[PDB]
Amino acid sequence: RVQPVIVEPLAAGQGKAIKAIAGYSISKWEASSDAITAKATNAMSITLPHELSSEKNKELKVGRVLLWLGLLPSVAGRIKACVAEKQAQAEAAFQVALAVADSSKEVVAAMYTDAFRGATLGDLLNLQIYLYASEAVPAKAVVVHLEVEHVRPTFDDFFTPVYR
Amino acid sequence: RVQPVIVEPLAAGQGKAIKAIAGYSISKWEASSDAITAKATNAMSITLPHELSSEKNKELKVGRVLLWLGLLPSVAGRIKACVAEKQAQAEAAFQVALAVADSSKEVVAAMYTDAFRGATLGDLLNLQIYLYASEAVPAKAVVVHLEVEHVRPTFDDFFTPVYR
Amino acid sequence: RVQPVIVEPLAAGQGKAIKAIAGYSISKWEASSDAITAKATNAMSITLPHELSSEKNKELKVGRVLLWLGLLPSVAGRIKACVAEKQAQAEAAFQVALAVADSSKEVVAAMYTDAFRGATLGDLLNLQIYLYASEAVPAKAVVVHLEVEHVRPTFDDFFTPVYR
Amino acid sequence: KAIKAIAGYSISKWEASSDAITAKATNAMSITLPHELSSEKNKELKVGRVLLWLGLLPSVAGRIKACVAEKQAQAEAAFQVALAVADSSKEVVAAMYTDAFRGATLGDLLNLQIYLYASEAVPAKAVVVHLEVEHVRPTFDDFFTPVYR
Amino acid sequence: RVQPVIVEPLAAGQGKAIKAIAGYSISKWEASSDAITAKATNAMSITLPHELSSEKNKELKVGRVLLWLGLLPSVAGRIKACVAEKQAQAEAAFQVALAVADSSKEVVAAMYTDAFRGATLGDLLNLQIYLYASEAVPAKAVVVHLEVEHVRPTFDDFFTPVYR
Amino acid sequence: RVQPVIVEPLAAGQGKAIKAIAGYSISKWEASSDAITAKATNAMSITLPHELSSEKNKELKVGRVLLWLGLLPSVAGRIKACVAEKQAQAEAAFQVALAVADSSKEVVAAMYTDAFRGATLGDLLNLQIYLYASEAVPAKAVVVHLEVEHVRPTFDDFFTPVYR
Amino acid sequence: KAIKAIAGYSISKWEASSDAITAKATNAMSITLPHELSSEKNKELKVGRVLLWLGLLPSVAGRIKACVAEKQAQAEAAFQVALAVADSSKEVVAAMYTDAFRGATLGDLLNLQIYLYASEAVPAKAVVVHLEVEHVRPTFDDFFTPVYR
Repeated sequence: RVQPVIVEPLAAGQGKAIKAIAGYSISKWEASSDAITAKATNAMSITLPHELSSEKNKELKVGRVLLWLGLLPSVAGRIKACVAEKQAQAEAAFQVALAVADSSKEVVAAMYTDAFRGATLGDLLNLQIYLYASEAVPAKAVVVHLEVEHVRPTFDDFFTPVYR
Repeated sequence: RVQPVIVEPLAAGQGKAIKAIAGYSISKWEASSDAITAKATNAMSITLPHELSSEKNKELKVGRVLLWLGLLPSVAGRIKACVAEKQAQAEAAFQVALAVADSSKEVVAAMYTDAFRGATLGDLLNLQIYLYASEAVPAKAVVVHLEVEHVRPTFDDFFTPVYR
Repeated sequence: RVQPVIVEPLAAGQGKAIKAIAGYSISKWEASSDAITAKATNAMSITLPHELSSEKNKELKVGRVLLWLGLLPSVAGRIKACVAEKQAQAEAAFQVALAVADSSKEVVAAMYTDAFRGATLGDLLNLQIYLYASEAVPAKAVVVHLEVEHVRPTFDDFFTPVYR
Repeated sequence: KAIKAIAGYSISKWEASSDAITAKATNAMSITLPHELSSEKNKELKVGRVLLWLGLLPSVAGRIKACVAEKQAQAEAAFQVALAVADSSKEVVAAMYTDAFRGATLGDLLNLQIYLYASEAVPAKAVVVHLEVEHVRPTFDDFFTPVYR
Repeated sequence: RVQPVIVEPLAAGQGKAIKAIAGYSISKWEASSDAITAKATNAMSITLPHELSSEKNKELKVGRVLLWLGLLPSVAGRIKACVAEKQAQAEAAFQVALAVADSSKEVVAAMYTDAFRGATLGDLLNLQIYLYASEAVPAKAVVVHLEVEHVRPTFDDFFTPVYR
Repeated sequence: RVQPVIVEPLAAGQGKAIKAIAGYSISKWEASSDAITAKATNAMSITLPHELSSEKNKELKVGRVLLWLGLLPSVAGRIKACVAEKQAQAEAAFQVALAVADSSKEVVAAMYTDAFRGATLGDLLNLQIYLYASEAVPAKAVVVHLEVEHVRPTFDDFFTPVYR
Repeated sequence: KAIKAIAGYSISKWEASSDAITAKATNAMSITLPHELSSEKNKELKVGRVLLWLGLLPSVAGRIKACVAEKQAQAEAAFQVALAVADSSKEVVAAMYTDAFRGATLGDLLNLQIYLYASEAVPAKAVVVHLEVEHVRPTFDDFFTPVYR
C-alpha cells in the first residue's frame, strides 16, 4: 500500500531549533573577524568571553559546539569556516576538521557533536577558527557566531560578598 | 487519507552516527596525495600505521570500510577517488570499482559495505586507491581519510609480562 | 498532526542493494564496447560468458536483468545505453526499449523488471546492447556491466568424471 | 554419478592455455585466477578438493605429464615431491587431490605453479590444462551490486 | 602439622598478566635516550603519540602507570631510571621518586600504583623521566617502554558524520 | 596463626612441564645457528620444518611459542636469544622483544604467551631469531630449540591417494 | 576420499633419496627414521598399515621396481618373497601393505631394507622413495618439554 504524503515548504526560521541535553546550560558569544585577502585563509584566535574568563569556570566540561556563520549581504561568492586545532598549516585545518560550514548550502551552519565532549572548557583556547573566502571581503563583513553548552556554573549564582 | 509532513534541514556534522557493529573496533588514518597532474589518474598505495605493523593484528578480520577524502578549499573543479585492486591501467578501475567519491556531489564519501567483509589485512597491504583530477592541482592539496575496522586485538587491555 | 522528519544524506554506495528473488542464483558479466563516433549509435552483440556457454544451461529461465553502465572519468557529456531486440534501425531501439540509462541522473543504472522473465537464457543472444554518445569517446572508455539472475545451475556443482 | 560437491561448497572451473614446450626441458607455467575472483574478498576463500585433467590435441605424439607444486630451486624436479602425476599413458589422464589442499585459502594457490613435461617437443596451444577447484561460495554472490554505483 | 611445598621455577614471559581494572584502556609507547655521558643523570621529556594529540582525550583520567626500560645487551653495568616532576637538580629526583627501575635486580620494571591515579594527561605532558648511567654508554642504546592507561575515548567505536 | 612450611629442593627435570591448551596439537623443531663473532648479534632466519611446508597448513593459527636455547657445555659467559620481527637494526631487536632468554638464570628458557595467538603460521617466516654472545662461540655450539602448538592438522591424517 | 587413518593412529611421512643405481644390478638402500623418532620411547611404537609410492624424475626411461623385505643372503632375490611390487609399468606406481606389518614395532623396521631395481641404469637422485607409515601417536607429543631443562 503506497501511502501518499505532502511536503510543507518551510518559512525561514521555523523549526525545532534543537535542545540542550539535560543539566547543561547553554552559553553563546560572538567572534568578529579581520578583513580577509582574496582566496587566502585566516585563523582568528577564539578569545573566550570576558564573563566566563574566571578561573572558576575554566574547568567546565564542554559539550556540543554549534557554530553559525553570519554574513553582510554584500558578500558574494563562497565563504567557509571551521573550528580546528592550532595548525601552522592554515589551509590544512580544513583537511582534518570534523565539520565545515558553507555559504552555498542555503543552510550555512555547522555542528560539532562528539567533537569536544568532554574536553575542558578553558582548553578551547588552544583552538582557532579558520576562514576562507573566494573574493575580497571588507572588514567586519563576516561574523562567526558560536554557541556551546556546558555544565551550569551553579556557583556563579551567588552574590559577591561585601556587603555580604 | 493523506499524511502531512514537514522537512527539517540539518547542519553539517549533525547526522546520525554509523555505529560499528558490536565487538569490532575502528582504525582511522589518512594518506596524502602527491603532484597529481592534469586530467590523469594516479595511484596512492595505502600504507598501514605503526600500531598495526604488529604481526598479530595483521590477520584480524576486516569489516566495513569507509573512505572520505578531504578537499582543500582552494582546489577547483571535481576530483573523484576509488578503492581498487592493483589494476594495470589506472583508469580501468573506475570501470570496475563498486563506488566512487565525488567532489561535486553534496556528500563526498564512498563506503564499501559487503565488498570487504572477511578480508585479511595482508590483502589490504596489497591494494591501491586511485585519484582522478579534473584540473591541475598543487601537491599534497588532497589527503584521503579512511578507516577500516577489525575485531579488537586483545593486547589493548593487558600490560606485559613485567618479568622479562 | 504534522509529523516532522529528517532526511539523512547518503554517502555513495550505502544502500539496500536489492536482493535476488528466492531460488535464483545471480550471475554477472562484462561487456566492453568499441569506440563510438560522435552522436552515432552503436549496437554491441551481447556475447554470453564463456562459463555459461554450455548447452546444459541455455535452457535457463532469465529473471530480472539489472544493467549498469561504467565510465572512464574523462568522458564528458551525456551517454546512454539500453538492451533491445535486434533492430536494423539502430536509433529506433531506444523507441521501444523498456528502460534506459543516462549519465546525467547522477544514478546511472537501469533495471528490467518484467522484461524477460521467463525468457530462455540462450535466447538473450538475439538481443543487442545499444549505446549513444554526445561526443567522441576513445576506445574502451565505456563498459557496460550487467547482472542477471537465473535458476541455479545446480547440475554444474558436480565434478567432471575421470578420474570419477 | 559424478562425486558430489561437498554441501555448502561450489565448484569453479577454468582452462589455462599452455606456454610453448621444448623437448626434455620442463617449461613452466603460472596459475592465474579468472578475473572474476581476483578481488581480495574472494582471494580469502577456503579451498576444497582440487583436480586437473589436461586435454590434448589428438595429433600429439609420445607422452606428457603435469604436476602441481610450489615453485622451487631448479624447477624440473617438482615431480618428485608432487602428490600425483597426471599423465597420458595411464588409462585415465586425470589427477586428483582430495587431500593436498583442504583448508587452504585460494590466495595461496597463487604461489604454486603447474609443471608440464613432454618427451619430444610439442607445438604450442596443442595442450590445455583444465583446473577444476571446489571452494566455499562467496557470500555476496546471491544478489545484485547496489544500484547507487 | 607442617605443610610440604615444592617450588617450580618459571620462564621469562610466563608471568600472570596484570590486567587493567575494568573500563580503562592501555596506551603503550617508548622513548629513546640520547648520548648519556659518564656517571651523570639525564632528562627525557616524555612525549605523547599522535593518537593522543587530540584535545578530547588529553583530559581523560589516568590510572596506573608502568615503566620498564629495555637495556641493549651490549651495555655494561647498571643503569637506573625514574619518573619524576621537573626537579631542578636531576639527581635529587632519586631522593624523592616513589620507585626506580634497576638494571641489576632481576626484574627491571618500576610501576606506580596509587601515585598517579586521577591525573590529567595535561599534567603528564609536564613531567620527566630520568636516567642514571653507571658507565659511558652509546647513543640510543636505551629506550624506555612505558604505558599509561585511561578510560577509553569513545570515538573508537564510531565512524564520523559522513556528511561534512 | 603462622603456618610452617618446608621447601623441597627440586632435582633437575622434575616438574609440571606445562600442558597444551585443548584442541591444539604441539609441534617442535630445531634451529642450529652459525658461529658468532664476539659481542656481535646474529639473526638466523627461522626456516620452517619441511614436513609443515605444505601450503595446506600455512593457514594454521599459532598459539604459545615456547623457546629453549641449548648449549654445548664449553661455552663460557652470557648468551642470549629472542624471536623478533625483521629489524634492519639487529641489536634493537632485543629492545622490543616480548621476552628474552639468558644463560645466567640457571633456567635458560623463554615463553611467548599472548605474543602470537593467533597469527597465521606461515607468517612466522617474517620472524627471525636473534642471538648474542659475550665471547667467541665455535660453530654449532649453540642450538635454539623451539616448540609451538597449533590447531591440529587433522587433514594430514589421510593417506596419499594412489593406490587409494 | 583417501582411506581413513585408523582412529587412535597418526600418519608419518618421509622421503629417502636414492643411492646411485647401476643397470641390472639391484643397488640396495637402508631405511632410516627421521631424526625426530630416533629416540627409543618412539622406537617402541606399534606399526599400522604401511605403503610406498616412489616418485621419479620425468625423464627416466624404461622401468624400475621397489620392494620391501628383510635383508638376506644374495640380496637380489628379495622380490620373490616381497609381498607386493611397486612398479612404474603398472597404471598405479604405488605398493600397499595393509597387512604385512600390523602389530609390528617401529623398532623392527630398522632391520628391513627397501630394494630398488632398474633395467638400464638411471642417474642418481633421479628417483625418490616416499615412505608413508601409520602408527600409534606418541603419548608425550601433546605438550611442551618441561621448562626446567
